[PDB]
Amino acid sequence: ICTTRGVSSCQQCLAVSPMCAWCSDEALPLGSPRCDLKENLLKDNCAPESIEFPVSEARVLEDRPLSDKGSGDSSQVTQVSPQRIALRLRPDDSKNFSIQVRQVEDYPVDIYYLMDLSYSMKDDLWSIQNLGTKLATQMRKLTSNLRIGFGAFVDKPVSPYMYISPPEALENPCYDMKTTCLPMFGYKHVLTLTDQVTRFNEEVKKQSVSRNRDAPEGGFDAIMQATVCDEKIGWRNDASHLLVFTTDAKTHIALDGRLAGIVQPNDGQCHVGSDNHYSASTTMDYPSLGLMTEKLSQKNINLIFAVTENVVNLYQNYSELIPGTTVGVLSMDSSNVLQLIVDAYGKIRSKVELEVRDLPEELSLSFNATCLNNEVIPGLKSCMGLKIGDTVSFSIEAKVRGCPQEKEKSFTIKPVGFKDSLIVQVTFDCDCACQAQAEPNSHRCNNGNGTFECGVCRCGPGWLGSQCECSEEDYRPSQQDECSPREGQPVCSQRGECLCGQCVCHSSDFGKITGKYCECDDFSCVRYKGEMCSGHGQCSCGDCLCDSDWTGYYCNCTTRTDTCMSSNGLLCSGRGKCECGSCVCIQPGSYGDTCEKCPTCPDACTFKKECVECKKFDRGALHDENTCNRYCRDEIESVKELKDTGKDAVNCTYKNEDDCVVRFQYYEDSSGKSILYVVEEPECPKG
Amino acid sequence: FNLDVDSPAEYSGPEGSYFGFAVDFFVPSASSRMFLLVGAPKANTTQPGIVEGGQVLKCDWSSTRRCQPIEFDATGNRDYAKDDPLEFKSHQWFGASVRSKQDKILACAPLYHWRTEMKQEREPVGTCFLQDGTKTVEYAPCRSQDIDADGQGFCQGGFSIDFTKADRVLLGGPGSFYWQGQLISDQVAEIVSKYDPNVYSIKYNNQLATRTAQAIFDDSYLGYSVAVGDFNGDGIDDFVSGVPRAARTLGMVYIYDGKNMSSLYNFTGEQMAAYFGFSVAATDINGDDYADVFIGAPLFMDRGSDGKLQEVGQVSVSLQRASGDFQTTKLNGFEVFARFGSAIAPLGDLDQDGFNDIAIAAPYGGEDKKGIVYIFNGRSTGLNAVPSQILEGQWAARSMPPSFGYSMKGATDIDKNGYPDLIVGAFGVDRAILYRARPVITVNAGLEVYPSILNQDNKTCSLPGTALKVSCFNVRFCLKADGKGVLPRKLNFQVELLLDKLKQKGAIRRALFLYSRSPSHSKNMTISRGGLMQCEELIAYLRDESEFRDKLTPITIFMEYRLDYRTAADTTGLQPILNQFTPANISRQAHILLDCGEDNVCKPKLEVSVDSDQKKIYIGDDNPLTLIVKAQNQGEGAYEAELIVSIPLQADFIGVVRNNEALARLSCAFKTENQTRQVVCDLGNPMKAGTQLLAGLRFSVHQQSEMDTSVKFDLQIQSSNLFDKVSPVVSHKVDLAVLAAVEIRGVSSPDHVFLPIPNWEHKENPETEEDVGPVVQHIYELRNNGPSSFSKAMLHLQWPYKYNNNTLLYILHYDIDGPMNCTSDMEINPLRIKIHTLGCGVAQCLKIVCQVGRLDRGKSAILYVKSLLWTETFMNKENQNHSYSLKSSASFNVIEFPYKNLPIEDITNSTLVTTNVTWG
Ligand SMILES: *[C@@H]1O[C@H](CO)[C@@H](O[C@@H]2O[C@H](CO)[C@@H](O[C@@H]3O[C@H](CO[C@@H]4O[C@H](CO)[C@@H](O[C@H]5O[C@H](CO)[C@@H](O)[C@H](O)[C@@H]5O)[C@H](O)[C@@H]4O)[C@@H](O)[C@H](O[C@H]4O[C@H](CO)[C@@H](O)[C@H](O)[C@@H]4O)[C@@H]3O)[C@H](O)[C@H]2NC(C)=O)[C@H](O)[C@H]1NC(C)=O
Ligand SMILES: *[C@@H]1O[C@H](CO)[C@@H](O[C@@H]2O[C@H](CO)[C@@H](O[C@@H]3O[C@H](CO)[C@@H](O)[C@H](O)[C@@H]3O)[C@H](O)[C@H]2NC(C)=O)[C@H](O)[C@H]1NC(C)=O
Ligand SMILES: O=C(CCCCc1ccc2cccnc2n1)NCC[C@H](NC(=O)c1nc2ccccc2s1)C(=O)O
Ligand SMILES: *[C@@H]1O[C@H](CO)[C@@H](O[C@@H]2O[C@H](CO)[C@@H](O)[C@H](O)[C@H]2NC(C)=O)[C@H](O)[C@H]1NC(C)=O
Ligand SMILES: *[C@@H]1O[C@H](CO)[C@@H](O[C@@H]2O[C@H](CO)[C@@H](O)[C@H](O)[C@H]2NC(C)=O)[C@H](O)[C@H]1NC(C)=O
Ligand SMILES: *[C@@H]1O[C@H](CO)[C@@H](O[C@@H]2O[C@H](CO)[C@@H](O)[C@H](O)[C@H]2NC(C)=O)[C@H](O)[C@H]1NC(C)=O
Ligand SMILES: *[C@@H]1O[C@H](CO)[C@@H](O[C@@H]2O[C@H](CO)[C@@H](O)[C@H](O)[C@H]2NC(C)=O)[C@H](O)[C@H]1NC(C)=O
Ligand SMILES: *[C@@H]1O[C@H](CO)[C@@H](O)[C@H](O)[C@H]1NC(C)=O
Ligand SMILES: *[C@@H]1O[C@H](CO)[C@@H](O)[C@H](O)[C@H]1NC(C)=O
Ligand SMILES: *[C@@H]1O[C@H](CO)[C@@H](O)[C@H](O)[C@H]1NC(C)=O
Ligand SMILES: *[C@@H]1O[C@H](CO)[C@@H](O)[C@H](O)[C@H]1NC(C)=O
Ligand SMILES: *[C@@H]1O[C@H](CO)[C@@H](O)[C@H](O)[C@H]1NC(C)=O
Ligand SMILES: *[C@@H]1O[C@H](CO)[C@@H](O)[C@H](O)[C@H]1NC(C)=O
Ligand SMILES: *[C@@H]1O[C@H](CO)[C@@H](O)[C@H](O)[C@H]1NC(C)=O
Ligand SMILES: *[C@@H]1O[C@H](CO)[C@@H](O)[C@H](O)[C@H]1NC(C)=O
Ligand SMILES: [Mn+2]
Ligand SMILES: [Mn+2]
Ligand SMILES: [Mn+2]
Ligand SMILES: [Mn+2]
Ligand SMILES: [Mn+2]
Ligand SMILES: [Mn+2]
Ligand SMILES: [Mn+2]
Ligand SMILES: [Mn+2]
Repeated sequence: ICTTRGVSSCQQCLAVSPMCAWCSDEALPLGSPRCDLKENLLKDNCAPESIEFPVSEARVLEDRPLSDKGSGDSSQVTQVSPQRIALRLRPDDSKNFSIQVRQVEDYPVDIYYLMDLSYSMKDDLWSIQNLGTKLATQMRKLTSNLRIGFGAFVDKPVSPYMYISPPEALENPCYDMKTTCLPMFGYKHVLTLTDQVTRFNEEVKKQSVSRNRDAPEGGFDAIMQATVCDEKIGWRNDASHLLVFTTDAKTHIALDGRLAGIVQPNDGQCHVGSDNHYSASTTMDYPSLGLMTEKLSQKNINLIFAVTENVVNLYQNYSELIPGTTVGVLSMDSSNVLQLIVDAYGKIRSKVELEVRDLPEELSLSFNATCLNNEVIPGLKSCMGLKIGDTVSFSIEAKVRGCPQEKEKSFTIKPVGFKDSLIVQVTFDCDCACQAQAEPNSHRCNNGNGTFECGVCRCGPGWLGSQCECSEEDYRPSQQDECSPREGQPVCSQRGECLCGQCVCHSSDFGKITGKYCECDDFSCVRYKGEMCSGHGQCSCGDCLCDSDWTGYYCNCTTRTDTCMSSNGLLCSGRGKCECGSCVCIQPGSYGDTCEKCPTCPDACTFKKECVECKKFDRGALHDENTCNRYCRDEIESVKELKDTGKDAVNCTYKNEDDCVVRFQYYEDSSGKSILYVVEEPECPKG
Repeated sequence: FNLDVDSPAEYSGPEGSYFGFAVDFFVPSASSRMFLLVGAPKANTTQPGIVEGGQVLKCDWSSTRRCQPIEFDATGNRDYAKDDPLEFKSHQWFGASVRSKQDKILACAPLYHWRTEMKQEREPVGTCFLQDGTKTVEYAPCRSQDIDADGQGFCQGGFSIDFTKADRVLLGGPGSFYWQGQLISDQVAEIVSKYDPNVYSIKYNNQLATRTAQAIFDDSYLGYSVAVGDFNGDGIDDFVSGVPRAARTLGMVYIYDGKNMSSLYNFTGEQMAAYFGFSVAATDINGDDYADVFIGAPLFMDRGSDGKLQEVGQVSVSLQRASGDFQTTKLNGFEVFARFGSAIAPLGDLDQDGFNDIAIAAPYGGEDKKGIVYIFNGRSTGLNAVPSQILEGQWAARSMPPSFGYSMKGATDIDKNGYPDLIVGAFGVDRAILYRARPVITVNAGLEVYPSILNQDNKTCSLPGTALKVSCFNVRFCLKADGKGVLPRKLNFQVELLLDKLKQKGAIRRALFLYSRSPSHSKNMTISRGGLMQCEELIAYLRDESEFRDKLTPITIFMEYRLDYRTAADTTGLQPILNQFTPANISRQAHILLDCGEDNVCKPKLEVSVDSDQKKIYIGDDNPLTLIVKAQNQGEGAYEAELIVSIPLQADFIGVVRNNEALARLSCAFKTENQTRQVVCDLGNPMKAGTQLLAGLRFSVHQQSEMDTSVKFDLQIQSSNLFDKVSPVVSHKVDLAVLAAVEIRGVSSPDHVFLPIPNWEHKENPETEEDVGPVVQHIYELRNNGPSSFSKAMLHLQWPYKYNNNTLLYILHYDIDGPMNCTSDMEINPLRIKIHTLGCGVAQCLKIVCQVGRLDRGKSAILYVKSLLWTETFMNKENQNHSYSLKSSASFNVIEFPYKNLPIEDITNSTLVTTNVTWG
């Protein structure tokens, strides 16, 4: 190909394949110097710097090195590299590039404490009177530049949420219960982010709880305003952002405001004025999960759900819909936030997932992720279970379907929550540079509209080729050949009825026919469930051009891996491959949508001793592969006597390569982590 | 598809009054006129001291576009004492819901507040007003003596309302009993006859009402929306209501019996906070006279191409079968943040095709986030998931979203055009639009060629210009049209004829009309509605025998016809519209006589052959099924030859074979039009003599009925020739087969027990599960991986109970998982304890035999055997220091399959599980 079936004119000779090429002549060898491949066009003639064979590039325009510490005047912490690549693609071509992301050791951290202040939070507001400076000492071990702030919320200050009567209850909603609580508020911002941790403890204990009627409280109103008011709250664009949501009750979701007569949809805009109160609280509905997801991602905000046990399962299933948000069990008196914040920051800094913004739909992106030492995981744009200081790499591929004249759009690739990003400037070249020649349409090829293209002349009604017009019978066939590229059978694709030395493809209906021999067409592709290219790809001459995120001959194989993801995080539970968004279990006896079910598999004892041997004896498999403390995230502590405490525990025994009997225990905690108690002094043969 | 969008009816109200928040038709029995009921809460009224009480305006279709408020209340706040109001009525949102039976209008104010008559309070109880002619009663079922938030004080009754087929109202209050929700149903007669202006809390007889429930149901918002329909055989409309916050904000939809208010069915959402139940509707969308349920989740998030979550909203379509549980599909929105399922409005039968149609509205989608409304036509097979027409709001966004589509009402023919119409309210711009349906015309046309085979040497027509005989033929184009509803009598069509459409834009045309001397012609036709397929004739002549040189290429006669806007009803430009799926063009083909023999007719001899490359089709999975065909024409040329591959119900044709040069590519197509499924393939036009074609057609069989033995394939060639136009119908079948890869796996947990056991002592009569020994677990799984399923199997476990009169592995208990019963030939756990190689051979054996039921592909069956290592027998005297391998085995035998009348012939295998006890 490129030698037939594609030589019509440039600006279309390139759209056949990234292999073809065009030419001027300075002469005109008739011969067969068609739209042929280079090194075949570079076999005959026409190479005085006239090839018109553009190659696709991935030139980087800026790649600063990855920093080691996120502190100080060696500015531009640069957690991502490179930072800007120029991408230049020809039609139906693709180029690949890489990107590295690092969890820098000492990255500034600001924590905004967003607290529910309904009456059940009275005990909580007390036990956090000094948990600001207590938090300073703890976070200081992970970041030298720490900021904190405070914000509070109750609910929409309107009926049926607010205590509206008697009139003496607007100043004391705790009126009918013989006590005092200050009037309720929508969302209150008290302290903007500051590095003075005592300034935090001062603002607390200046606060007091309020009272509400209905159980659900409007905190999504506060979560939204704390995210998009980055000016008012003072998020450092160079800092890891933590928003701590502390509540002990259900939440109001979007469209709940209809009962209060609030039907204006939430806009993701800031409405906290100089009075530090959410002014639009009574006039605007609650935000939807989709809007919160959009704005949390745009502002690089990590949402931490610090909720009580009675409602922890609820916010868990909420976090599954707001990816990147972690939930934490909170004690009834908020005596647990300090440890809960640290445990949350560790979870956040443990993952890295790439997101794509402003991607032109004309091209698609593939991802092969390298999270471990050197083992690459195809089809993944995220790495799990990392510790600060690690660095992971992703290889990316961008391929265009045809190519428009969009005027070189650009898009962004970056991880969630990070300020640093890779900006990719796309640029399409879909035509030779010779079609600007200023020889408009003229002499040598039938003054009757003629033309002069890059070296041919696509005449008007009858384009003889270098001459013109066997338009109606003028012929008495004088070039009746070359119209069947075997010349022993009907002379056309059997559609077109060759005349003029240019088979005029007839039967222009039910699609469109093209090709020099009319070999090509639409609607000649394959079907999967009855739809052409499964309704997921263009049909280009019997071949499907799959849309973005579709592969395979039938364009029925997804590139998605989310339906391959399990409740543990690993796709197919490490027991099978993920082909076309579905698992293909490899371990014998395993099955299920994520290969999670395997009742005939070995017990946990066989899987956890692999960790006891490499973490406590520095040997055995899982240490030769240097995967020991990436898979063995369990907490191990050599102890004695296995003191029979816990019912969700299993005691395991085995004989190591030293002929000694090792004994340990495995214990999990209700959505908490797991611990292995290894008995010191195993039983060895006597002297 | 037939809704007019050129000149719809424009209605507007005072700005800031949410004019259009609720809409409905008004069809009184005492008049021939019909009106629009447009609710406008926040509208100011002449009510003394009431700020933004709200209105419900009556707008007429009289073309004056004038709206007049309906006098419902006209009063201020009644007093509980001097300077102590009983009601408040300001910002009450009167008009947030408006519905009307034939002559009665019901409007509610869901934010009406009440003093409670006991303590000074302001509780949003809500009130309604039922008007019939001149009398106006007040219906406030939630304004009872059950006052506070644990009662009905925040019920906001009238949040949603509806009428049943027999003068019964369905009222929803989402605030009753700490926002659990409540449905209240009252007879319209009771509402009017028992009304007393001197009684604020009225008891009604025959009042149906849901009651309070456990606190775990709080904050569910039952009664957020309401619809009526029959879902048992009683013939009485039942109660449908959305509960968008029920079940941890998954959203639920309750259906209550319209007779005793007992629960009938439940629907549950799939995604939290998606507000499953914000909108509900009930209509028979399938023409089966069974009401079908529609549920709206405007904030539902689906997965895009990338795989991320995007908020587009989805609508749950639940068809009702006469047996009970529903057949439910889904339907997702098309834009993000558009809130697709915000309003679901039944449209009656918009196109009068015999099936009812429905409309779903995205009030924040489209251009500039103006509001979109999608029309969906009903079919026999249910609801056509592909929208048929998009209605786009035309009004800008002054202060808040125009919200075009937030409220809709249809199924009422406001004109007499015989087609129901539709009202859409914006309320963001305080407007309401009435779209009128245009009548549908179904037109069928025929095309004939006298004759279809032209003979150049048969010049019989004399050319008009010069007296020369030319080979000619006739072209007849007929036209018959008709339609239901108000229509014109004589319709104007504009038809266009094209001779030899294939050769176009550069070619020799080869055929011109006789007098026109042109390859094209036009005729202004006019026909009447009832039948009368009027026709017109024109003579076309073939070009001279030596002027085009192209034979063997059919001369395609092409007709296309359009409609002229001349004939519109007296409704000021409500012009009709052709049927959606009908072709506005038709083509016949004439062939020049060539190589048809001395008989001057082409008689072909067509022959179909199919060999059996594929042999077996395994039941249970889709299989590659390729048939290689051999179509040949050992006769004179065949005009318009086609291979007719009539397939069975399980065929699902896919593609043609390219990778072979032995078999040539073919242009095929799948089409099911008349009572049949089949695949058509072009074999040549014309298919000339000889022409031995090889081609492959791939398929994938989805087997049927589990009792068939073969699949049918009938082939034959067809052609437009007069004689011998077809080939004999050759048939080829492949046999269904049974393949079931059944396997059995086992595992021990643990597989090792190191002696001695720590902290172990000898109790000569123990019952602890701790005095016996460690727990040794044996798991056996029987799994049927194969495509075909089996119906009955046996499983035989061989357990090494004892060895020389003392226990080895004392079985405590065994559990089952799956379709399997088991029985032990010895009493398991006879002591009533509570929570080298030793096989069932050289040792004493305890058998557990199991009977297995039906196991399909993904399903399996598992036996858990929880035993105890009898430590006493080891370690004591005879087995002091010796390693023993306790061995148990399990075999299975598949005896029956659900595929009788088909070969099975066996399935059997076995495996063993070992538990090694050793001394460290
Ligand atoms: C469609 O989906 C709906 C969504 O849930 C389904 O609705 C629910 O059905 C439940 C079962 O029908 C029903 O629960 C029944 O309530 C009765 C009566 O309740 C009580 O009376 C007392 C106050 O008047 C209290 O009883 C005790 O129980 C509560 C908690 O259980 C305690 O906390 C209290 O202090 C009190 O001591 C309750 O407040 C309640 O009002 C119960 O008798 C039923 O129990 C049944 O089983 C128990 C044993 O578990 C038996 O002893 C007893 O004889 C009953 O047979 C149920 O709990 C829910 O109220 C109802 N929810 C709503 C909103 O309607 C619906 O069923 C479903 N329909 C279909 C067709 O699928
Ligand atoms: C996309 O569509 C194609 C064609 O419809 C699908 O191909 C069919 O896939 C099956 C296997 O998945 C191929 O083979 C047969 O299945 C058995 C199952 O055990 C397998 O063992 C054999 O190797 C056997 O070939 C089949 O040839 C292939 N083509 C057909 C049936 O025409 C493809 O799976 C679809 N892909 C997705 C992701 O949906
Ligand atoms: O959860 C809720 C509402 C659910 C109640 C549970 C229920 C009760 C009865 C029912 C009857 C029928 C069935 N369903 C019922 N369900 N409301 C919390 C508001 C909170 N306040 C407080 O709980 C308190 N405030 C004060 C003030 C002074 C002294 C003590 C206290 S205790 C704040 O402010 O957010
Ligand atoms: C991810 O890994 C795959 C490995 O298959 C890369 O794909 C190539 O495609 C063929 C098709 O089978 C493979 O056999 C070769 O290993 C690759 N072709 C080559 C190297 O010419 C894919 O490119 C990788 N993606 C990224 C973004 O690196
Ligand atoms: C109905 O009339 C009231 C009269 O008060 C209007 O309310 C005033 O609107 C101005 C600004 O538009 C506010 O500053 C006042 O506070 C409003 N008055 C009250 C009592 O709140 C109201 O806008 C009118 N409604 C409509 C739909 O026209
Ligand atoms: C010769 O050609 C003429 C062209 O019209 C043929 O005439 C007509 O045949 C059709 C049906 O075949 C009739 O409906 C017309 O009425 C005929 N027109 C006449 C008789 O003037 C005629 O049949 C052809 N005869 C041959 C080829 O032998
Ligand atoms: C397992 O034992 C049950 C108990 O007899 C068998 O019975 C099924 O259910 C009822 C009794 O619970 C019987 O009257 C039915 O005839 C049985 N139905 C089915 C589908 O089995 C059951 O058959 C046994 N299962 C097997 C696989 O033998
Ligand atoms: C493409 O392959 C890898 C991506 O997997 C990339 O790093 C490399 O630079 C590319 N190589 C070529 C020859 O394009
Ligand atoms: C949360 O979701 C899980 C599944 O994701 C489900 O099993 C559980 O019941 C849910 N619980 C709540 C409280 O929503
Ligand atoms: C672990 O071993 C000790 C010592 O025998 C025992 O008391 C305890 O019950 C064991 N734990 C479990 C979970 O069986
Ligand atoms: C309710 O009505 C249905 C039919 O109308 C009947 O089957 C059922 O027994 C009745 N029971 C109650 C408690 O109303
Ligand atoms: C004729 O009808 C077909 C649909 O049947 C349509 O695709 C085509 O555009 C129409 N006009 C033609 C073929 O000239
Ligand atoms: C038990 O001993 C046998 C002896 O052949 C051995 O094959 C088997 O693997 C052992 N069981 C284990 C290691 O679980
Ligand atoms: C086991 O008991 C049986 C009981 O009949 C006896 O015949 C046999 O001799 C005993 N075997 C041993 C080894 O004690
Ligand atoms: C038992 O299973 C094995 C492994 O699948 C197989 O090789 C063998 O042929 C089977 N035996 C019988 C009798 O089916
Ligand atoms: Mn609260
Ligand atoms: Mn609340
Ligand atoms: Mn508390
Ligand atoms: Mn009923
Ligand atoms: Mn139905
Ligand atoms: Mn219809
Ligand atoms: Mn109408
Ligand atoms: Mn003949």
